[PDB]
Amino acid sequence: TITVPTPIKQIFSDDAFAETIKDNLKKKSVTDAVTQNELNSIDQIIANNSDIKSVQGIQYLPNVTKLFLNGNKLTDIKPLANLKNLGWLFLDENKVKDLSSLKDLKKLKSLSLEHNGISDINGLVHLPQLESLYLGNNKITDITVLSRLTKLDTLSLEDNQISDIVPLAGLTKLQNLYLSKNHISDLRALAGLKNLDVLELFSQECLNKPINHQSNLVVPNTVKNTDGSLVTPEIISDDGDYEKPNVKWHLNEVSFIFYQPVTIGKAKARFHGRVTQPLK
Repeated sequence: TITVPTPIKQIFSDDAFAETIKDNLKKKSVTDAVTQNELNSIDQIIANNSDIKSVQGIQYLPNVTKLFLNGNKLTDIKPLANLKNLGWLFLDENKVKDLSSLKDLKKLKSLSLEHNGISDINGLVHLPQLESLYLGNNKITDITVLSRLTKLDTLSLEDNQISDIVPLAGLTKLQNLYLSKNHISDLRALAGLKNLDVLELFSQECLNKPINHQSNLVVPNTVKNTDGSLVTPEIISDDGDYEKPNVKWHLNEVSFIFYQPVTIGKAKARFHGRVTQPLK
């Protein structure tokens, strides 16, 4: 308990973050004393691009509802665990993977974790109230848990490693869905998302299981539009030909590009990507 006015420097162990608090409080120096009343009156911390390595001390700001921590060096958010009034949290371009620290933040409506090198998102199961979630540019593979998040109207999973989008099937409140740059080759389970305004599906990279190099190679086309029909290949490598439903080559790896427009609800998307077939 700050029972006497205490220098900002002594409360917040990280110099970068102490500097941020000095400026948000409009103070002159990080050596300047602050009362708890002052800390209690901060609703908002704007702390982008400030090289913060630790928000240790943020516990003493119990009433903060918005936190902008984009573009810092955080690798741990345990101090946020008790900021129960938190509504918006943005943690882009840090290296944060302990999402369980967020488990009891029940008022949290918007959350951004883009560019954090995240692979396990199972922690998000504890945040069913989320209205807005950004996970672009991570290493995400399994999005099973997102089936719970039926209050989301905005979801961004772009630039990840997702191939199965079936867990999105019931998220019918979604209006904006970003899935470009993944391993998605089957759109069928997105057909019920009829409240979509915006959908992006471009630049998918798909990689088949390896098979034996032959003179007469025949790989079956597995790319499906929302209605379940095959997307016709547009460019085939190594002078290959389409013989519906198979791509066929007369020949140590081959590929094709696909493209097809896609409507769901009121959203028009460009389903586009590459299927690569490694050989041995």
